Amino acid sequence: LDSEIKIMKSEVLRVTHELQAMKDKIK
Amino acid sequence: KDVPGFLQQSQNSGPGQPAVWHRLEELYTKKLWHQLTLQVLDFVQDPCFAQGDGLIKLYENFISEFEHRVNPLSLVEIILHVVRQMTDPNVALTFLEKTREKVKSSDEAVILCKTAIGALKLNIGDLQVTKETIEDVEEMLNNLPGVTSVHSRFYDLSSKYYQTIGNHASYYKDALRFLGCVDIKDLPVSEQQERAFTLGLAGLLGEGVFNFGELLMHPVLESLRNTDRQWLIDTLYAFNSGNVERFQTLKTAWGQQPDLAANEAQLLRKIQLLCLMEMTFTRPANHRQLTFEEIAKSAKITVNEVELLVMKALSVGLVKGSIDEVDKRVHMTWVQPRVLDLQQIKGMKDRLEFWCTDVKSMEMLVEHQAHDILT
Amino acid sequence: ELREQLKELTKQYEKSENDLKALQSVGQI
Amino acid sequence: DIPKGYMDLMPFINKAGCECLNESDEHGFDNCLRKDTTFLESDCDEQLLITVAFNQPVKLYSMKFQGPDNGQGPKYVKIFINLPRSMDFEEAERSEPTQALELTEDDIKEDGIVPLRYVKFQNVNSVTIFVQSNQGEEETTRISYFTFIGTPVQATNMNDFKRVVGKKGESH
Amino acid sequence: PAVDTAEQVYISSLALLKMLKHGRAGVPMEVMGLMLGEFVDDYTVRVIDVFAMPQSGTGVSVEAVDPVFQAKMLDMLKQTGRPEMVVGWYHSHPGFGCWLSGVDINTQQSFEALSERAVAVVVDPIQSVKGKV
Amino acid sequence: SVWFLDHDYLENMYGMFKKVNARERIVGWYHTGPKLHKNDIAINELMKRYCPNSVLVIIDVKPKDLGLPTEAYISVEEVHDDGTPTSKTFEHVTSEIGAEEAEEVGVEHLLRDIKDTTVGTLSQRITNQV
Amino acid sequence: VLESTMVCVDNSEYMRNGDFLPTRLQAQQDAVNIVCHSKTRSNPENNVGLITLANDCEVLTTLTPDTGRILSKLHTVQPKGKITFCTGIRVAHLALKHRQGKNHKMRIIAFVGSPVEDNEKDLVKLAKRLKKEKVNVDIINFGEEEVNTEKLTAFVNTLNGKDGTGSHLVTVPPGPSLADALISSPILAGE
Ligand SMILES: [Zn+2]
Repeated sequence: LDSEIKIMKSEVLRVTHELQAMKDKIK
Repeated sequence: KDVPGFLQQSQNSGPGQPAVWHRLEELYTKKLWHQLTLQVLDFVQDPCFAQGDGLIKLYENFISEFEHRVNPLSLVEIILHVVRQMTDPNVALTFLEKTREKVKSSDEAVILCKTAIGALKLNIGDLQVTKETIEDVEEMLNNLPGVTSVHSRFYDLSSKYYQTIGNHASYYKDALRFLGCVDIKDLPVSEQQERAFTLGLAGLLGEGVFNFGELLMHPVLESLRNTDRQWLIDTLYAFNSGNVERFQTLKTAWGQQPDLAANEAQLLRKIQLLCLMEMTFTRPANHRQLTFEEIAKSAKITVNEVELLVMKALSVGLVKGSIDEVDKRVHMTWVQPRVLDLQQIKGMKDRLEFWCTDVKSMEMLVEHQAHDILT
Repeated sequence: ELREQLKELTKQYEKSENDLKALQSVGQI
Repeated sequence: DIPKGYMDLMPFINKAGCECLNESDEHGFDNCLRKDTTFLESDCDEQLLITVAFNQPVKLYSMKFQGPDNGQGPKYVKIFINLPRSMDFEEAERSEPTQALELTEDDIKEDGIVPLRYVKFQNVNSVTIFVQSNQGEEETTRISYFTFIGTPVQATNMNDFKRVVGKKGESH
Repeated sequence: PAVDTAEQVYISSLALLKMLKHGRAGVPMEVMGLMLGEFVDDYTVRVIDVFAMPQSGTGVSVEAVDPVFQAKMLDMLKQTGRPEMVVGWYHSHPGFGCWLSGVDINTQQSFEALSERAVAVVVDPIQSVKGKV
Repeated sequence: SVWFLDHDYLENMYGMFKKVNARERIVGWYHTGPKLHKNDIAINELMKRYCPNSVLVIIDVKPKDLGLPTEAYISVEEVHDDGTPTSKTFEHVTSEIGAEEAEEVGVEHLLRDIKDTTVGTLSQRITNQV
Repeated sequence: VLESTMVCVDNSEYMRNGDFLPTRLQAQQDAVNIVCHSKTRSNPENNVGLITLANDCEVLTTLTPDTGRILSKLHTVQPKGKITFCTGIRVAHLALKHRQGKNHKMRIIAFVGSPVEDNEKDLVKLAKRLKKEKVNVDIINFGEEEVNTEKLTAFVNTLNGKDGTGSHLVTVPPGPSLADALISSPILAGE
């Protein structure tokens, strides 16, 4: 449970930031 | 779970680590998952685990319960310490396959493990697969950023393979590379001496090793100056500065090693070639014409095969030029550059000094006589 | 989702930046 | 005091960039900019490094960098201009100054104005003033007032670029 | 007031080389850029550096200045050691002479309105055969 | 070993020059110091992020009268053949000065005042030999 | 407050320890996340950087206001080598020196989870330099307390001088993840 929740935290945060940045750049 | 119980049991059950088992169990209980790796290496390097299944049990229990997270290279190092005293030369390969599967992220670790598999496989035979392992590990090793402790083990494996296969020249190359990769003061004096001997014999017996410099100047070979075997250094010096006279004087010594006795003829041809090369290098271009009588008074051969000596010298690519045997002379126009000594570099410095004096003299003359037409 | 998303977005960004690159190429005669 | 044509460079100082290294938190940088007897204190050593930034490049004619008259006053004032990066009290001791003033009690007094080499200060955006020694020798230095007298250089304030004539479609 | 017939636009070596390179790096399209410099007093305009501007389709006009680009690069130049002004704009005329035509006057009017001393430099990189700039 | 080469500035500035001209990608770095420094290897490691083949050109501002002002280096780590302990050090790469025609037109004009005739006058040739 | 902070991360191989669940790596990850978001929650214009004290220091993100990129480049930090506290703190000082808005007070929040193989004299000298240069160091001391907490205490006391509340030293005894203490700590309590 803890490992999966940590993975979800990392995914959500980092991936969302990366998508936002790269979407802004491609825009 | 069970590791705590095993640790408290081995506190006194198993040998050694009387009071150090205490701190080891303390470290695990603290779940530092490290610094216990350091002490583990420090201990398994102790003079107590060379024939004991206790270390195999140690592996099973806590390495199974602990390998999930450790410095993969350090994990592989302790796995090597485990394997070295497990004598199933058919199950050791399976074990090393298993540990490679375990460690998938450290390119360093996988290279080290494949070197270990090669070491055991070659210890048991299967040279045709050991060579493949060497090749692929080298291909995967010239892809990391630079040099690491993995390189030492790889070049050690390659050197051992080349010694078993008898390719002396390749062994010489690989052994020098390994002595470079690994520190020297770390090694014990005995290992330094053994490696120096092996490198020396490999260089002396070689199908292309003529640059014995880089070894006469190594701190490695600074393990035989006063040892009973100063002989090898003396012979190596003679080889570097081909001294067939000194070689035949030391003929009393290299006979002791059977292999050199076996390959006498190759040895003499190589020393002869080095003698010619040294002559040509020493002589300046003004009178670099070498006479057959000069060669014969040098490396001891009568003048009807000096032609063949110069033939082989030119063929091997060591000395360029031509032979004009109507007047019995050899025009050497080139020489295989080699590694010199400090005295030879001082000789070159003196010659540069003279050359500079000449250049400056002509410089001043021209500038003084053309003073009115220099823009 | 991340693998495909970032793969396609890398494709798209590379294509866009290469379009900018091409926008500064002069033809020949 | 103020020769006609030159004006005090207060209004062109923006707090976005002003700073003063090695200052005692009790007495801040706002003290030196009131004309009242509110001072600035040195924190650790008998040294100080002020830095002032201007919105538009300015020309500096004179400086009014004065302190009390109790032995706690600036002695050696090294002035650098237009520094790309905030410097340290180790570079301030070797860097060649654009000016190397050595203040005296006359300048320190409330009626003292120190004139600089005008030419070297014809375009100033940032000024760093290193007080290296105190008037006598005091572990703490104190500055009572500091303001520059000069003229502003006419500014080509980009981001004001706009169509002053024509349509919005002409290319060439 | 008047502009004396001794005024000189001292174009530095770096500025000249950048201008010629950017001209023959975009011929036969036109190219534009700014000229960071310094208005010394009334007879001098020192062009210390030049400043390429991305090609933006609309030839070289007021809309071709790209305020975000110029502002951000001016800040970056400021912090790398170029706290300089913007004294005018250069724009190449690829092979058809060194003068102005309509949009150039409009743009230069914009620059003058910003600050009424900004020069406008025109370089013909095709006619700039080696030995004559 | 304490230095602050600013990679954010590097990236932004390279973005702007990529917009200006695109057929030019980061190919290393330069520093105007007459000799190398200890930091140089670390700085090269930093710049290797943006170009694996990094070329450090030590452009000597001071005008010497005998040699080119550029000396170029590239980082190499490899097991030495002679067995001497290996460390990350620089290796020389031949350097030259050359120019596009768009820059020859400029250098020629700037140097026309103190130019040397592009023809062999006997005095000039004797000067060349001296 | 208008302040610029330089989060120093110890990526030493000692971060492999699991004495701070799940591992010290993720403990530091969470700590940095929380501290960066708190600095943002302060007056937003304030800025946060990122340094790593590997075998030799390295700078991950020069001062930028958007914490997303700091966190993104933090996620890939991996355990390698040992720590160099003095070099790290001086490089952080250089990073502060190159700060766009000079108003921002200089702070350095350093996670010191490793034995600091430095000398007390050097540490006090560096503390004196930072004290003169107006730098406030907040040390998160978690790990080899007895080995180095003495040197860190001397460092922070020198920084504080006699009333220099700017520099702080929070020692976290082994326990839960390395955030609960931080969310209520003098360095962050005011923030
Ligand atoms: Zn036009």
